[PDB]
Amino acid sequence: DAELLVTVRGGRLRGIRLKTPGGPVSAFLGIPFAEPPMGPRRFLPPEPKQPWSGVVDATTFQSVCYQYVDTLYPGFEGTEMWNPNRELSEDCLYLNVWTPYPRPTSPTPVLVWIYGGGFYSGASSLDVYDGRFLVQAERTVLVSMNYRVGAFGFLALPGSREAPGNVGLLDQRLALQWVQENVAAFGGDPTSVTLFGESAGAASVGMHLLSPPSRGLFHRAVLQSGAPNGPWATVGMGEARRRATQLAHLVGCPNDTELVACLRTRPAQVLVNHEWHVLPQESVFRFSFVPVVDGDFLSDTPEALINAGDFHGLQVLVGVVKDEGSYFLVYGAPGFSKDNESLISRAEFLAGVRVGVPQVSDLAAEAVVLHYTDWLHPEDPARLREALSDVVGDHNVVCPVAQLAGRLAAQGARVYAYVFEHRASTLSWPLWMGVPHGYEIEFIFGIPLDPSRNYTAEEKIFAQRLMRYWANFARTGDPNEPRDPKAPQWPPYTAGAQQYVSLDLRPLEVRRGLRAQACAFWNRFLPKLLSAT
Amino acid sequence: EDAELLVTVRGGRLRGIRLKTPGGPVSAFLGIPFAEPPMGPRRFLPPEPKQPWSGVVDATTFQSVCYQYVDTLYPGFEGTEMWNPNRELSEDCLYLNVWTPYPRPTSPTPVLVWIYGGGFYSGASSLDVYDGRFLVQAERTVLVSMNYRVGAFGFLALPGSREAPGNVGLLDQRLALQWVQENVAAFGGDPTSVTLFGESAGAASVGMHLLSPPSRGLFHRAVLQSGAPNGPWATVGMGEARRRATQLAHLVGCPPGGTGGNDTELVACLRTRPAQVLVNHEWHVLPQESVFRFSFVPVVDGDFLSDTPEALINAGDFHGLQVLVGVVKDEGSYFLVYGAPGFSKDNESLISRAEFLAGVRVGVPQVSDLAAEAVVLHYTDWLHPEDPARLREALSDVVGDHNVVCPVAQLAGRLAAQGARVYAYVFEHRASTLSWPLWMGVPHGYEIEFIFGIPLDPSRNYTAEEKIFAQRLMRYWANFARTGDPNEPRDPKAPQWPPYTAGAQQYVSLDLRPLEVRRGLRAQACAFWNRFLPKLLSAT
Ligand SMILES: O=C(/C=C/C=C/c1ccc2c(c1)OCO2)NCCCCCC[PH](c1ccccc1)(c1ccccc1)c1ccccc1
Ligand SMILES: *[C@@H]1O[C@H](CO[C@@H]2O[C@@H](C)[C@@H](O)[C@@H](O)[C@@H]2O)[C@@H](O[C@@H]2O[C@H](CO)[C@@H](O)[C@H](O)[C@H]2NC(C)=O)[C@H](O)[C@H]1NC(C)=O
Ligand SMILES: *[C@@H]1O[C@H](CO[C@@H]2O[C@@H](C)[C@@H](O)[C@@H](O)[C@@H]2O)[C@@H](O[C@@H]2O[C@H](CO)[C@@H](O)[C@H](O)[C@H]2NC(C)=O)[C@H](O)[C@H]1NC(C)=O
Ligand SMILES: *[C@@H]1O[C@H](CO)[C@@H](O)[C@H](O[C@@H]2O[C@H](CO)[C@@H](O)[C@H](O)[C@H]2NC(C)=O)[C@H]1NC(C)=O
Ligand SMILES: *[C@@H]1O[C@H](CO)[C@@H](O)[C@H](O)[C@H]1NC(C)=O
Ligand SMILES: [Br-]
Ligand SMILES: [Br-]
Ligand SMILES: [Cl-]
Ligand SMILES: [Cl-]
Ligand SMILES: [Cl-]
Ligand SMILES: [Cl-]
Ligand SMILES: [Cl-]
Ligand SMILES: [Cl-]
Ligand SMILES: [Cl-]
Ligand SMILES: [Cl-]
Ligand SMILES: [Cl-]
Ligand SMILES: [Cl-]
Ligand SMILES: [Cl-]
Ligand SMILES: [Cl-]
Ligand SMILES: [Cl-]
Ligand SMILES: [Cl-]
Ligand SMILES: [Cl-]
Ligand SMILES: [Cl-]
Ligand SMILES: [Cl-]
Ligand SMILES: [Cl-]
Ligand SMILES: [Cl-]
Ligand SMILES: [Cl-]
Ligand SMILES: [Cl-]
Ligand SMILES: [Cl-]
Ligand SMILES: [Cl-]
Repeated sequence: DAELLVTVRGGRLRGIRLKTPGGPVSAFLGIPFAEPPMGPRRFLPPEPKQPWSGVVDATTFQSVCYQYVDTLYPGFEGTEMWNPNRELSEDCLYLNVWTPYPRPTSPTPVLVWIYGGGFYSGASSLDVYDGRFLVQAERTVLVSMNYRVGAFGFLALPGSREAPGNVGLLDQRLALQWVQENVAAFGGDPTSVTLFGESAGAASVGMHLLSPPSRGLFHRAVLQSGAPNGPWATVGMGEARRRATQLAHLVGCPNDTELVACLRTRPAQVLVNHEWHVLPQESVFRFSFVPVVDGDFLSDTPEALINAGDFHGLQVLVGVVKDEGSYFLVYGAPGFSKDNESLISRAEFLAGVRVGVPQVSDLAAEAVVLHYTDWLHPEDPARLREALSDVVGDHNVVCPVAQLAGRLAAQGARVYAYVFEHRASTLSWPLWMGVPHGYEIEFIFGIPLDPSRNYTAEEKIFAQRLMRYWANFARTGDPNEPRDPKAPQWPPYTAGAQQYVSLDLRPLEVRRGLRAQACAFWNRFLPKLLSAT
Repeated sequence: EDAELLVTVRGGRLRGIRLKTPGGPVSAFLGIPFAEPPMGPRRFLPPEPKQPWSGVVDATTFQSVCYQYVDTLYPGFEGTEMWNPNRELSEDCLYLNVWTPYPRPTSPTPVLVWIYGGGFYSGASSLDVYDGRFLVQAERTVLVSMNYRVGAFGFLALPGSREAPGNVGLLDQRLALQWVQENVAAFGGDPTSVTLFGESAGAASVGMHLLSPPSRGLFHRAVLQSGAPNGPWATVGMGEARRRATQLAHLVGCPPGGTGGNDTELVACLRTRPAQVLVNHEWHVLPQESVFRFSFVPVVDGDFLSDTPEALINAGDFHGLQVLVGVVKDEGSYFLVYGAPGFSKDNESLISRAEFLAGVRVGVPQVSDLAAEAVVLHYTDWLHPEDPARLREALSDVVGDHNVVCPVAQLAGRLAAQGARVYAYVFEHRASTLSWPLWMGVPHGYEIEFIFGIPLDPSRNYTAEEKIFAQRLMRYWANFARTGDPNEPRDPKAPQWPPYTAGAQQYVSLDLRPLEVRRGLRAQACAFWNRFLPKLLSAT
């Protein structure tokens, strides 16, 4: 029919009709938004895709940007769900739009999704990011895009013109510039676009909020289990150059301008293979090529930009899962596996602190064990397991997002905070991991509504409730419904009251304090300790 | 009216008094000279044994109180007047007292020795709440208490000097212990089973006695109530002791130095100044403005204390030792009204955060800025950082934990880990007669009333449940003195009081409710004070 042919500023498109229980929606998958960043364009800021003859086959997802794939638990759904589900390519700068089947007559608010995965992995084509349920249930249009990861997106020789850094973030900004120009052609309202992303995606949303040349491209922001001020999300210029030159040394690449020309000669698969070998210490929740504080894009460290900014006119929805740290322990913590119950020794715990909190002093590590061991049960392996799970999750996600939330609200933002604490009935991961990092996404996207997946019916109502909260936020800057006071109110997070809500099968329960007592240590005391020792 | 009231000790004849309790009478010998008066040239000098006397000594009334500051904070208030000296002040104060049961026991009976508290600057055995008669009547033990020099009179030191060597208040105590070694037999007491018990500075001194070998031959069991020798307030270094002493001499105008030595001339000038002028400038030698700090305390001099108590604790001779230790529930509250901004017994002391942050700087005086921030981290409720009610209770914890709770918790674990049999309690019943306000809970010093059986005095308006409580407590203590074990020799149903161990850390709760066995003596808080905080101070 004619609903599946739309033409944007660069050429004609041919979409696909997707089927949901609630009805059909129309999808345009794999839209080129940049000239392929190959050869001399590798490590370079993206260039806008020039117009094309003919019609683009936009019926299936395009390729995945080159990334390391996870072989810890081969064939296991818990890890394979996040692995690439299409061919790897450096020709990967494509985006996707979902829109309702009766194409909207009125301008509709748009959600744009930025996938996570520690700036080294991820793809928009993942099944857990399927847009159809969100646009069919709540009648918004949804855009997602691929951005370069690993060294291809975030290797930097700071100061150089040929490896400037943050081109994966510039990939994102370019796609946002694309929706301003082209989301109108699909029923989307350029004047109400909401960014939402999880993990490294959430941090990417944060950095767009701190980068003036992009803050004009969106109006609301959702940060799921991530913040740009996290200890893992940025590196200094000196460390970025230190990591880039050692990668070149590892692939036999003997100044800056010759260093980068050499790297463009290596096949992309050769760079990927040496990615994790450049890290300065053996560590958990650390990644080799992430955004760099260079003055371009990030005028200052994200913590500074957060501290002295004005956020009036901004609504932000942020939150964490209940067990942020558990997922990461099985990726390098001594004594941890998905297959046993991971009851660690005190010696394994004490060693786990040094790898969970890498590159801090001996005194700092003692401070961590002082705050996290139970001195009536210093040896109980279950308590040490839960303890190290907290250490990693708090230091890396909750305390970074709690710090961002307190300062945004205190400086003019309207902030709503959640803790997602429902364990999916479908969870392949063991039960000691609780609600792991990344396992709200399924519900936010309404995946329980897929008949092929056997989620319970109470779970399907949960996702419909959740995707309404999100849509509601995107439309209004408020998850609650305006003509519905009887429904339990989601109060704004504020620096003093620190109110958040709980997302599980029970109605909205309002709790106060986002692990306040622990994040006082990470956000307040610990920097003072490091600065004076 | 009998012959039980005429006893002869190694130095002469004594004349006692019959004392009255409801349950019966006891015979008491008060004001027994155990040392030659430390006057004139004897000021600041180690005590000398009382020379023997012709005739009979009148041992019928309490002797004098050692010269000390009197508390002028709340005149006429029972809460503060309770501890104030209730006899004439004099430097002639080295006298002791003995209580013994009527018909003095046929058998050798164990003896309890009491050492009073008051931060080494105050206190006397003459206080009403230290009246021995009730428990010596109730439990058939003999009880001894003694006066020791306090303030500069007991603990001024120029380390190395012959004329002010320090710890002479402790040497006063040691002299009294060897006195019972020679003479408690004359009263029915067994020199070979004597138990020391004391509160705060008393508790610290009994603790210090078991770390000084020449005192371990003088007792066999030890009770430490709300005090420990390793407390941050209980000892000073030689350098700080000389610094605090010389500054007192300058404050009362002692320049001269014509011949001899600088040290010996400095003290001779101090010997000439009246006692009350020294008392008046006592609190001015403190290095910073503080609560729970006292200027003249024992010094680590190499003699009495060969090393710091925390050192001496670690490598001690403690196997075969029974020790009973505990704290009240609100240790810090009493001390806040003596310098913490925003606090009064008459106010509800709802403090601001700005006042709290200033209060940690005075409760925890001797430390760096980074250390002080660490204290605010663990004790602030970051969900209600401004709530004045929580800030009030919070600062109470900082002072209570830092000064008594964590020091006795540290001493109890290390005694247990080296072979001692340690029993631990938490006293958490609030006397109905409480003079102090309600926010102070059970303050520092208000278990003493019950331990001594003051609820049984008809003059006082204690409740009926309180008098049975005191009888139970007086039994716990007596049992320990007799056996090294407070609970019943083989009670079938009364809940057993387990020994405190370094791993299980079991203690009991002392209130009208039966023995509650709890685990962990503020374990999570004292990890900061006993373990993390010293590393931080040594590393900044
Ligand atoms: O803690 C981490 C990071 C983990 C998370 C990834 C993730 C997953 C799903 C997500 C997501 C993020 O956000 C949204 O959803 N740690 C690194 C582990 C990542 C995978 C393999 C790397 P590691 C290695 C190298 C250097 C330092 C530390 C770790 C490895 C180590 C121990 C056990 C298993 C794997 C490796 C690299 C190259 C060859 C062999 C092994
Ligand atoms: C929990 O399991 C981990 C890993 O156990 C096994 O790893 C494979 C070798 C295989 O046997 C799987 O069935 C298990 O998952 C234990 O930690 C490992 O211990 C082995 C020694 O047996 C050592 O060689 C590895 O390096 C260890 N791995 C790590 C990451 O430390 C751990 O001890 C188990 N917990 C227990 C037993 O309480
Ligand atoms: C709580 O009380 C203290 C002092 O207790 C007394 O309370 C009053 C009835 C008044 O008569 C005071 O003079 C008493 O000492 C208060 O602390 C002092 O407050 C005054 C008033 O401005 C001030 O000048 C002093 O510096 C304060 N003392 C300090 C800071 O050490 C305190 O303010 C009272 N809190 C209240 C009433 O909320
Ligand atoms: C880096 O290394 C050498 C000199 O240190 C030099 O090759 C690079 O720039 C060169 O500039 C020359 C000017 O025309 C010319 O030889 C060529 O453009 C280029 N060389 C190349 C690409 O191999 C140096 N680059 C810097 C200093 O930025
Ligand atoms: C549940 O769904 C899985 C795939 O997600 C499928 O393999 C399985 O057969 C389903 N359950 C049943 C009982 O059929
Ligand atoms: Br244990
Ligand atoms: Br012994
Ligand atoms: Cl054409
Ligand atoms: Cl499996
Ligand atoms: Cl419409
Ligand atoms: Cl740009
Ligand atoms: Cl930062
Ligand atoms: Cl600031
Ligand atoms: Cl170090
Ligand atoms: Cl247990
Ligand atoms: Cl507002
Ligand atoms: Cl399981
Ligand atoms: Cl709550
Ligand atoms: Cl005489
Ligand atoms: Cl005679
Ligand atoms: Cl008898
Ligand atoms: Cl005292
Ligand atoms: Cl000296
Ligand atoms: Cl000094
Ligand atoms: Cl307590
Ligand atoms: Cl508050
Ligand atoms: Cl409240
Ligand atoms: Cl509470
Ligand atoms: Cl009152
Ligand atoms: Cl505690």
